[PDB]
Amino acid sequence: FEGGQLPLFRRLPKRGFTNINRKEYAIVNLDQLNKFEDGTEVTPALLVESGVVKNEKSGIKILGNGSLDKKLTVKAHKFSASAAEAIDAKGGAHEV
Amino acid sequence: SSTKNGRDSESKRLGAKRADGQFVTGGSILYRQRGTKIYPGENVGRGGDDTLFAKIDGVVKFERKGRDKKQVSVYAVA
Amino acid sequence: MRVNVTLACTECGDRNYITTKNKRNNPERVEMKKFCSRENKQTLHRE
RNA sequence: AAGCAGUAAAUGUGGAGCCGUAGCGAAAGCGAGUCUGAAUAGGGCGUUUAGUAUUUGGUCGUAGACCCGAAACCAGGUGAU
RNA sequence: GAGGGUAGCGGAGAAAUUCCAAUCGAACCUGGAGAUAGCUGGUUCUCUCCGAAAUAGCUUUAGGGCUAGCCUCAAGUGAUGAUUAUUGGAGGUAGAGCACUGUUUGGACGAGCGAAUUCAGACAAACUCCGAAUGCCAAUUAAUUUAACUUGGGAGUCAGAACAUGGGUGAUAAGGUCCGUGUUCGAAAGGGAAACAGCCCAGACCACCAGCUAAGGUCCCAAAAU
RNA sequence: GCUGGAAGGUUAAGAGGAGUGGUUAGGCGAAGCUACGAAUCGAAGCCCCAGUAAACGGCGGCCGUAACUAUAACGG
RNA sequence: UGAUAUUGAAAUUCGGCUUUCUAACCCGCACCACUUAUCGUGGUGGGAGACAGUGUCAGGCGGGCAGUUUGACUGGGGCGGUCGCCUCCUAAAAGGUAACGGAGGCGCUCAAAGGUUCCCUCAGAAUGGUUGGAAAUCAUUCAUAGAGUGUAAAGGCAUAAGGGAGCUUGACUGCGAGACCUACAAGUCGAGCAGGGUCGAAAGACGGACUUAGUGAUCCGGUGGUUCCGCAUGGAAGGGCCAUCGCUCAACGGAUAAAAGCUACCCCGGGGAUAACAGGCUUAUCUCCCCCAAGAGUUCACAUCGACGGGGAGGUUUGGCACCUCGAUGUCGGCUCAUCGCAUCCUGGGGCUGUAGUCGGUCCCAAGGGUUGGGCUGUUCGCCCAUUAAAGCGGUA
RNA sequence: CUGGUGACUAUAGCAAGGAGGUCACACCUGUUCCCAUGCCGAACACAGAAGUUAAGCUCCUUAGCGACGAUGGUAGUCCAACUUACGUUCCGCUAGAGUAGAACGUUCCAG
Ligand SMILES: O=C1C=CN(c2c(F)cc(N3C[C@H](CNc4ccon4)OC3=O)c(F)c2F)CC1
Repeated sequence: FEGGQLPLFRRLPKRGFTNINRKEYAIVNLDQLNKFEDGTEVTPALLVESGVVKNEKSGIKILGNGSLDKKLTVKAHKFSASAAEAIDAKGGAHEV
Repeated sequence: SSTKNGRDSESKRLGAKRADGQFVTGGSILYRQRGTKIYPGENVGRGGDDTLFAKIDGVVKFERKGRDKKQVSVYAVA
Repeated sequence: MRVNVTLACTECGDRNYITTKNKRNNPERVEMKKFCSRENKQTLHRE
């Protein structure tokens, strides 16, 4: 209440809408993959029980905010344009 | 038994905004006025509504320009 | 006596404008050469 | 957390769930970058990025909400000694 | 006189807002119910440190509320605060003046001759050829000083008063009223002005049967020079 | 305001189903199913036409002028 | 008041208002039985009849009844006036700053009155003229801008911002370092960069108009365009985004899509924050005294009277202010009992006279004591009748 | 003691009278040639034997009107004491007056 003057929210207009088919992903940067053995196979079923991903909302997406430091084979739903650039540069190969 | 007066408009804050010998930036307002009571000098521009602003960084200088006329200029600091 | 007028392109992409108009002084639609953002070139308008 | 076993003990089990580790956009989406834009040309918000659980104190919100006090309104009943 | 009838979103009225169990412009009892009250009143032990406001903007607003401005407590960033000397600038008030716009006294010269010619003398918040004293903005210039700023937690305040001074208003009336500037009261005891919140001097941590001063004073009440 | 009247104007549900869309068996697109529609037919009432004041209500102003010489019986 | 259900026949008729018939339905109509009661049921006659009555839907009338609204500022409140924006003065040479203080304007306009390039320069014109109540037009010199600048005013402009002549649409798209203003929301200026262009030989100028008023959140609805979403899937229906529109919402930061009066029949909560009576400050007005002396008075300003103008006292009149009292300070005129001031009505003592006497005029000193009874109006006042040595004027809530 | 082009508050102006040239500025006699007038080859630009210092233009003289003006007083005024209008201490007008003043002058072309 502003004592009679129009409130700020009444003065401002509404914006946007919501999507019913909103899909979200659990991001995992290239920094959280420095604990597994060299050449190991990383799968969402493992990341959810190893301690990296607490809740897989609608899939695991791998980003590239950092260096891998190991040669692994990763299995995920989506890969960043820079996540695969550095995963295939340290050896191994990714897959969807 | 009534008054015919009682109207007035909001006051505009005219006059100088920076002092002589002071350092300013490239887009600092220096003088707000109606018309041209002070003319621009070196590295100074006159706005649409007769506002005087600088164009470079330097010291401000209020000097005289002819008999009964004033200007403002800006010189780079060395 | 003045009115609001909107200028559309001539048989191309429509990038409109808004100006004023006097009915008596100009009793017919006017034409001008303005910028067409979509076409990226000068083009004649009307209305 | 509920539940289960326990002295109405407050322990042991229970990992659905919640917050954090990554933002940006109305959205599709992209991602240490993203939005706007013909154009990383410029600008906006981020890359500053430690958190989380319990609890003492201060203040706010929903409940009468620091205490006492109206002129009235509505509902169902009692009255022509 | 006795026995009966009409009941409150209703009855009765030879009509007065008249009566319905000693207050009827709408009876009484219980419940919703701790109705609502931007309005009054009240609100319980002790010390220590700091310490306001009575203003602006908006308001179905004017004795209410909200943000800003002044207070306090923490965590931070570092001369970025204040006064003075000096060198610079912006800005037309006091005074003055008649060169512009007006108003206006006394003469002289024939274009119809006291104000769009000339010689003298005056006037102005909305006249200015001129123009201070102060105040204001600056210079990581100099000396003396102690602040200032940012983030977060909690507030109160929106009824002000007199005196001096620059003005409007009124009548160059008011302990009148509305603005600029400083002080005091408000929230400040002590001494002086006989008594006397606002005037003059001066800011109470506590105790003493010590000394020097301020305003104002020294014949008696009554401390100090008949 | 009340009473009577009808020439026409205007006006609801309802009836009426032109015509325009979304779907697809085979830029078009027949059917079926669907979301909406127009011409026209629909009464009182109100605008209109009369009557009623012991119905509600209302019943003028400025000049000049004698056989009534101040006045104004009369006229504008 | 219409449509439709209850609700069926026959004929007239330029998917039908109307004469027409019994069978539904209706009858506080008659005679019978239950039953020596006519409330009710049933049966037989008569009347009426697909109307009426009843249900749903629709239109109109409807203070008979009900729920509510009816602004604020304000030298108390009403009535009058005012409410947003622009310019000037008050405003005390930075900026800012009040009053129901002193003056005006705005709710537009222009397709050239915009941009650009080149040129130009105004009022008034001591005189000459086809001589028309000196000023239309033309001619030559004085000409410090006294002219103009769409529209109020104030700052600016003859290096033009004023006038004319040529081509033009920059009155462009995507933005934008840094500043002014500022509680918020808003408002104002802006170099520079990329994409298009216009004018100019070229530098270069151009993101409307010499500058400052010509305007209004959001929510909801309409019209275009489009990257986007669209409930199981493919479409669609509906949403989002960009451009744009519709408000004297003028009480102009806009309560709701939709709103006026009376109370002497009145009620509650508050205020001396705010009126009516008395107190207080003030003295415009009021009452009573003075200064100047032009003139009235035969001559003679001053016996006495005193134009024009000027200076004071008093706190009894009508007001100004709003400082004490609204959990309460009772009015006007009397009656009864008084007190006190002196600006003296009577009585006492004195000047001067325009003082013969008897009677007066005016002024000074004097407050001891006195200072009537009735008629008319609620009164104060005021008039009247008859008297008196005299029938004084003021204060005390 | 020249022309061109800039810097500076008319102390640089306005007047009044005087002197000077055919090397330079001007005046000057022409409209076929590019271009130009809302009468005027008037201006603008042009095609260019002569004709002349009468004016434009200059260096020289004169303080008449304008312009620049200290010293000393006066008004006003910050601060502080009295008290309301008077003292004291800093600043310091306007007007008027003695007066300056008939320009100073960089680069530059050729003399
Ligand atoms: O025509 C008149 C109008 C009003 N008048 C008046 C009055 F006569 C007495 C008082 N007051 C108020 C105070 C409280 N008195 C009462 C009495 C009943 O309620 N309260 O005591 C007084 O003296 C007042 F203010 C007045 F305006 C005068 C007579």
